[PDB]
Amino acid sequence: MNAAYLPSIFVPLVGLVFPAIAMASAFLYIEK
Amino acid sequence: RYFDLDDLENTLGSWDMYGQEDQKRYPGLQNEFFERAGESLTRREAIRSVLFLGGGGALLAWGAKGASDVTLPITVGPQKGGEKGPKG
Amino acid sequence: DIAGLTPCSESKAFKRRENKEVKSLQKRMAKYEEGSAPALALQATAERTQKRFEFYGKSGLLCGNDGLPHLIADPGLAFRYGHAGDIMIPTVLFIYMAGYTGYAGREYLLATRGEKKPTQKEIIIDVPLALKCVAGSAGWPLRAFNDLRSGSLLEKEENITVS
Amino acid sequence: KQVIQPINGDPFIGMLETPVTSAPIVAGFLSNLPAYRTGVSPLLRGVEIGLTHGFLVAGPFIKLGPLRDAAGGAAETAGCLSGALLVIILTACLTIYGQATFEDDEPQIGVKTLSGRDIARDPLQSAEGWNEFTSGWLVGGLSGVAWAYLCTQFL
Amino acid sequence: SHNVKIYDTCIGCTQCVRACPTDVLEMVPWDGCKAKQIASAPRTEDCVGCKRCETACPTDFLSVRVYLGAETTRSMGLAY
Amino acid sequence: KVKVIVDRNTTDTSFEKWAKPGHFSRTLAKGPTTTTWIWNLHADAHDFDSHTSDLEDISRKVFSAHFGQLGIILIWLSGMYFHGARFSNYEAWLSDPTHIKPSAQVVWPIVGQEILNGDVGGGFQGIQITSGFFQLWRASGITSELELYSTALGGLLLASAMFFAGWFHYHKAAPKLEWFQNVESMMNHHLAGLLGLGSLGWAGHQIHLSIPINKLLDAGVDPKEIPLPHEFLLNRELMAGLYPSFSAGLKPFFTLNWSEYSDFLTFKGGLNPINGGLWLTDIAHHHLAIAVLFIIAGHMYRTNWGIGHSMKEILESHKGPFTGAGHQGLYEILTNSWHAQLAINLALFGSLSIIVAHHMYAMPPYPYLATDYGTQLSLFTHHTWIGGFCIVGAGAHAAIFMVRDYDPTNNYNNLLDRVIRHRDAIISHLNWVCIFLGFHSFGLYIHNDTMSALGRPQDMFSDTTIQLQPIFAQWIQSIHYAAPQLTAPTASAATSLTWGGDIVSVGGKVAMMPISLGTSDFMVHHIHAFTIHVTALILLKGVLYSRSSRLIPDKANLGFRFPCDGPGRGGTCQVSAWDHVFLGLFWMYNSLSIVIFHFSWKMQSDVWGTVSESGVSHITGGNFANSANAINGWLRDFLWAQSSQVIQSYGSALSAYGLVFLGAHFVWAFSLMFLFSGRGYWQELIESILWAHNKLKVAPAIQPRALSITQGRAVGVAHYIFGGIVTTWSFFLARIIAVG
Amino acid sequence: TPPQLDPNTPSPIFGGSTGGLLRKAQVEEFYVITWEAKKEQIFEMPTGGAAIMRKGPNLLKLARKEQCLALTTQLRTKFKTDACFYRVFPSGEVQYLHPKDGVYPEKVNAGREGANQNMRSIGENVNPIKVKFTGKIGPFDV
Ligand code: CLA
Ligand code: CLA
Ligand code: CLA
Ligand code: CLA
Ligand code: CLA
Ligand SMILES: CC1=C(C/C=C(\C)CCC[C@H](C)CCC[C@H](C)CCCC(C)C)C(=O)c2ccccc2C1=O
Ligand SMILES: CCCCCCCS[C@@H]1O[C@H](CO)[C@@H](O)[C@H](O)[C@H]1O
Ligand code: SF4
Ligand code: SF4
Repeated sequence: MNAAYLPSIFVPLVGLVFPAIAMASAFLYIEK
Repeated sequence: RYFDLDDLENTLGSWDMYGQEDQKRYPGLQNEFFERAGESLTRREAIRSVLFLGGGGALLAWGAKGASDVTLPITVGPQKGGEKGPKG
Repeated sequence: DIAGLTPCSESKAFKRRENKEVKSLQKRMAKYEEGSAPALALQATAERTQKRFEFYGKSGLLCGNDGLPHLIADPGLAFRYGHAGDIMIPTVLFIYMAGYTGYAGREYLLATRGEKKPTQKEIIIDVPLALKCVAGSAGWPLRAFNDLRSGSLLEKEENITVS
Repeated sequence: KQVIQPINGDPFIGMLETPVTSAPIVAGFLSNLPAYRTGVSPLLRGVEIGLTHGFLVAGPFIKLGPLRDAAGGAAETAGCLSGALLVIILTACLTIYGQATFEDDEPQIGVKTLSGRDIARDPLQSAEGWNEFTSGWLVGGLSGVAWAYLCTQFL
Repeated sequence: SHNVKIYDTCIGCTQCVRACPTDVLEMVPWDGCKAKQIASAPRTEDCVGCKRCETACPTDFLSVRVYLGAETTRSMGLAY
Repeated sequence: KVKVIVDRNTTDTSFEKWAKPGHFSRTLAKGPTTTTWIWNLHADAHDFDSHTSDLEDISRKVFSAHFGQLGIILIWLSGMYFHGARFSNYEAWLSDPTHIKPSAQVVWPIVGQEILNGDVGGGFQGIQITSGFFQLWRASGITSELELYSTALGGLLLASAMFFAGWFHYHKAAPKLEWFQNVESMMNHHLAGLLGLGSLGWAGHQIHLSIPINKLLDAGVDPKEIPLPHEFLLNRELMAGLYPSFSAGLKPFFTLNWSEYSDFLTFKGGLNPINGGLWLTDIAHHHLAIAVLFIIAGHMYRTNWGIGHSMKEILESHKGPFTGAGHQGLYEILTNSWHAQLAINLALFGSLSIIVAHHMYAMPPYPYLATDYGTQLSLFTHHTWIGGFCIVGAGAHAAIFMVRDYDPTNNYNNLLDRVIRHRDAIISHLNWVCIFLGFHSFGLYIHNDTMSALGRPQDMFSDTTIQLQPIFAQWIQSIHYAAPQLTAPTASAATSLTWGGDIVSVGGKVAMMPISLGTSDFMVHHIHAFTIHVTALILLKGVLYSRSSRLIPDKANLGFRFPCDGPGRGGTCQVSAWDHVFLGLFWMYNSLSIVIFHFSWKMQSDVWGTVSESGVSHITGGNFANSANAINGWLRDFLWAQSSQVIQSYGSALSAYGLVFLGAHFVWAFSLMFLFSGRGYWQELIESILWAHNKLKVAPAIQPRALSITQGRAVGVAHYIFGGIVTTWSFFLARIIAVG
Repeated sequence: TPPQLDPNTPSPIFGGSTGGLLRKAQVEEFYVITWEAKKEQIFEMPTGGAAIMRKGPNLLKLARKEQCLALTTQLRTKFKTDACFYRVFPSGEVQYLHPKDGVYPEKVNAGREGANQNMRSIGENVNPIKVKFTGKIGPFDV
């Protein structure tokens, strides 16, 4: 598969980081 | 009878309970070192985002990099023999 | 024969099915000496059960592979091929059983309708008036046609609707 | 006598004073904490408050973590690193609560003391007072976990 | 704020106005009625939505029909 | 002051008013306008606060109707003895109890249902019995069938005396209010008269009948040679042979040395390792010791003679600083209102049943309850549920008092008052305790569930893994097995064997062995605690907010039982104090149901099964503390595993459990129709069907109306609980009647 | 004639309870009741608990207009006294709520000009097409 190191890079980014940012930014937009 | 309608501040019982008056009870020996260590990050969106963008990157970094992984399908993982079903 | 079935009398699994029950039953009644009614009660059921087998085999029901008697709906099948007693006859029985109580419920509501207050007449039945209806209900097929053609069966267009 | 009364006069206010509300001890204690004082900078609270919550949070991780077996003391740093995350996560939460409730323009909404006296409102209300606290929390929050590690490999 | 509107059919029984826990409906005199009286709703502000009105109308189909709108601090009835 | 004071010929006994349904309440007397009048009749029939006003009219109806319940219970007891007389195998059981299984009910042959008669024993065919009459009737010294007919008749005779008492005390001679207002007399009598004398009377039955008889049985004689009962009290020399101290007569009782009776009055403790029951010598020494103590305790209330307390003084003399006026109001509440005095009764008298379920379990006081496991199980599950409902009774009627019988003018700065006032604190804290246990009690299984499925057993809380052990409970069992040394110096041994004692066998079965409390035992009790709190939240909230809540200030004027107030305020749906009992019944149901599954499969794991000599192999082979930590093994090892007894039975004796098992699913799933749906959809649909009947001119004169809101909620709970309990009923019996 | 101000009328004797004002009152409006008394006796308090009303004109502070008329229906139908109440909010100005006309709405007066009325029977309303994409709250407005 030759790419093998990718999942360790993405899954945390897409399972945590993005849900961390999209949790913050989507919040700050609820009240303005 | 209570009233004093000229003040609606005392009619609401809104009084802060445990807030004290006393000014700083903290020593100047340790004061002047911290007081200038907090404002290095003072700002709304350019710092909080440093915590998201730059801070959360150790999940990325040490999730991939350091070989401290325990039973992780990432790294150590499968090393034993693979299971085969009954049919194939 | 029909639909890849066989009459239960010439079936086989059906004959297992009959003679496997008595075995399990009799091996059970060997635990009771004849001076016990349980020796009699079990005996009487084994003889009771064999009666129905000689009945189901005789009457000509159709047992499929399992040996359990099936039925057949279509009139053109039941009738022509000789066994209509499964539904085709009792489907007539039921309707006369059901419509009888059906139409006996309509007259009572008519007879009790015009009064001062029909409501209390629905809670507390006067059984004589209900008996005169239970009697009168018989032959409802001929009495339904007549309320049908005379125009007294329906209430026509003074019914209430919404919009 | 009767020990229990409504709060300070008016009975029609929601709470009513009890021994854990208005007492000699509880009035003083909860007031001594680096929380309710009106006389100290908000930066100095976060470096106090957050400084503590780093140390005590390390314990669960550095004791009952996923990996509780290491010959290099890695069971301890594995808890320190993760306990340092709830330091980094809660900073996002803290700062978020500032851009929501407090408007830079709107003044302090805090109320005035316990008795007759109106004293200057809580220096921490608005974002300025709040943000100084948040970075303060981050300053101390790092220390607590740090000294927790130093206290793990020493002392 | 909820909407409440009233119709020709009123008998003026006042039985609505007795119901409102926020005292919205208030009886305005009128002519064509048998008792020459008609309700009316000066405050759509404080209609909470109880529809204790619509239960009280002796009229076959109601003289008042509450149409729930959006809901404010008052129309949610918040003590918080 | 305390007199009889009755009226005369108050009402008129005639059928005049039977033919006039709804005659009681002014609203119903007008006959049905709609179909609801049929429903609104039944719910209002036994509500005596809607009928009338004064306590004379209410109480008479209440008192005269208790005779009704007692007249029904006795027709019930009579029937149970009669079916012990004719249709039971009892004699055959009585001779060889270690084998024959108990049976009474016999099935008529028709409709091919006689297969329900199981081959059991004593040359007999009938249904199994889990009730436990046989193992009572042995302990009462009842041998022949003639004693049973004499109870059946005598029971059915005295039953007829009650309904006459019921008739006589309502129509003919009805007491006045003042008579029902005497508590201190009533409490002197009940406590001394019922319980005090009723214990002696029974302590006099055991001494002259059960103690002698049950010695001749386990000695190896059988009912054929047993002297008739009246032989025992009419012959000393016969009695003295059994116990020599009867030769002493009544002198030792009068000469005031009771150590003389140590033969037939003992203090022992522990189970008799022949019958398995408690040693029947001290049970007489039990009731006797209690009876003497009750009659004492019945004299503390004065009536005529100025000796003994009053009530009003006892309560009004307790005033603390914290509580203000203490109890000054409680007396005139509890003597002026029934629902108040009912909530207090159902509270204790409910939970007393649950307490019984532990004791009769933990130390069986009957011969041969051990060798029949279905009876010990069926009587642990029975009394819990019956104690479970009667608790929710307290939740419901306390709420009825608030809404209706409660007036402020009597209690001001009271203990009742000061509770309503801070209520937001009570409910809030309880509401936190539940959420606390929610994650800790329950969530720890989810950890155990997950850590399993991730292949890391090193983590899941267990015995090998992280130790969570019931320190205290374990530590308690230490004292009581060290008790018959110093803290209990005069004893044979410890009270029961669940403590640190040793195993006991009969008929190759385990009577009771000790029970060890492991981690899985720890985790469960906190789930018991979790449910018991949550179900207190719901009932307490129903009482405190019954009157008025913060969001609905008038709530009292809407009655005890009402649907929502508005759709407004985001909707008020289901805010009433009848509706907090609606909700409490699903948590009661849930709470108790798991109390059982804890019991049933702890008891099979760590106690029951045949004595194998070597290995003492249990029913499940002793898998609990390992088996069930996570919710993982509750499906596999319990429901799945245990339910393979009920499913494979068709054509067997217990097959009627296989039908009921499913039949209890259908009724349960059927409940969801009434809980999830709502009225206005069902009232719209009926509007269509009327068009059909109209078109055929069949329209009824009592207009069909869909069930009312709270009606549909009740029939929703009725089935959800009904269908759900009947499963475990069918699941237990089919299980153990096969296995045990 | 109808409106009045807020003189000094004491408050009824009560010992405190968790029912009452909250942090609305700080930022948000809250109500005030004034009635009178003849004898002193006890009255249900709608926020919970019982309270002793004084021998004369009284003043309370509740949290809702809803709670407020609960207490008027109380004293009007039970002790048979009139009551009238206010809307007080922190900006300092008070409004006179309740019989603004000077008469309870249950009884007819003159001078009231009623709003929110429709001169059509209900069946005579518009069907939702005829207000489409133009928009109104509903068919009842048009
Ligand atoms: C994609 C989703 C995702 C990912 C990648 C992880 C990843 C992880 N989880 Mg986690 N978890 C998740 C979802 C996820 N989780 C969810 C949804 C739940 C709730 C159902 C949990 C509940 C949970 C529990 C209860 C626990 C974990 C633990 C862990 C760690 C595994 C054990 C280990 O080796 O730690 C060893 C870790 C290290 C040696 C160092 C990690 C520290 C990194 C490198 C620094 C991160 C920097 C950054 C500031 C983090 C904040 C992010 C944010 C600011 C953007 C690993 C970091 C365990 C844990 O955290 O213990 C340590 C643990 O106990 N998880
Ligand atoms: C005896 C009076 C009577 C009569 C003539 C009818 C006639 C009818 N009903 Mg009906 N119905 C009745 C009583 C009656 N119903 C009662 C008492 C109930 C429930 C309380 C219903 C509930 C009901 C429903 C829910 C539906 C009908 C429907 C129908 C129509 C189709 C027939 C059918 O399949 O029903 C099937 C019948 C049932 C499912 C239940 C009937 C149960 C029995 C018959 C009621 C007892 C009768 C009564 C005791 C007789 C007393 C006699 C004595 C006083 C002399 C038909 C017009 C269906 C319809 O409109 O389709 C067109 C339909 O959906 N009915
Ligand atoms: C609550 C207690 C209870 C229960 C659950 C049962 C249950 C049963 N008994 Mg039983 N029994 C009881 C008490 C009870 N009994 C008592 C107290 C006695 C002593 C008198 C008996 C004596 C007895 C005998 C002698 C027999 C049973 C039998 C039976 C079984 C079948 C009964 C049957 O089909 O009815 C049959 C139903 C009828 C004959 C008529 C039913 C409808 C009538 C008309 C109702 C009467 C009107 C009214 C409502 C009731 C009386 C009021 C009056 C003023 C009019 C069944 C298991 C039989 C059995 O098990 O056979 C193996 C059997 O032979 N029982
Ligand atoms: C020694 C005196 C004595 C005794 C034994 C009892 C016994 C009883 N009372 Mg009672 N009572 C008494 C004095 C006594 N009372 C006095 C002085 C008052 C006046 C304040 C009351 C007022 C009172 C009320 C208001 C109520 C009772 C109730 C009861 C019953 C309890 C419920 C139960 O489960 O019974 C269990 C039942 C049994 C164990 C069966 C035994 C029953 C037999 C018939 C013994 C009854 C003896 C009793 C004293 C009547 C004898 C006199 C009479 C025959 C002329 C029970 C039968 C309750 C009840 O059931 O109401 C009917 C109830 O509501 N009592
Ligand atoms: C299985 C179904 C189910 C569940 C889980 C609950 C859960 C709950 N009910 Mg309940 N309820 C149910 C069915 C259920 N109910 C039904 C059918 C009825 C009808 C009668 C009711 C009626 C009812 C009433 C009347 C009351 C409750 C109450 C409660 C709460 C008690 C506090 C608690 O345990 O929180 C703790 C939470 C849990 C035990 C859930 C476990 C989940 C795990 C441990 C946490 C997950 C970790 C993490 C967040 C994962 C998410 C991450 C992801 C987003 C990435 C709780 C939320 C009571 C309440 O709120 O007061 C306290 C209350 O008064 N319920
Ligand atoms: C199913 C359902 C209905 C419909 C169910 C109804 C209308 C029950 C009516 C059926 C009754 C039981 C039929 C009664 C038949 C008569 C007793 C006549 C019988 C005479 C002999 C045959 C015995 C509601 O009305 C409803 C209302 C509110 C919330 C939920 C629901 C709900 O879930
Ligand atoms: C005898 C068993 C059947 C029960 C019904 C028989 C009586 S029939 C009964 O006769 C009464 C005479 O006044 C009428 O009032 C009543 O309406 C009628 O139903
Ligand atoms: S609205 Fe209904 S109730 Fe109110 S007045 Fe007009 S008619 Fe009478
Ligand atoms: S719904 Fe709106 S209008 Fe109808 S009563 Fe409740 S508040 Fe007054």
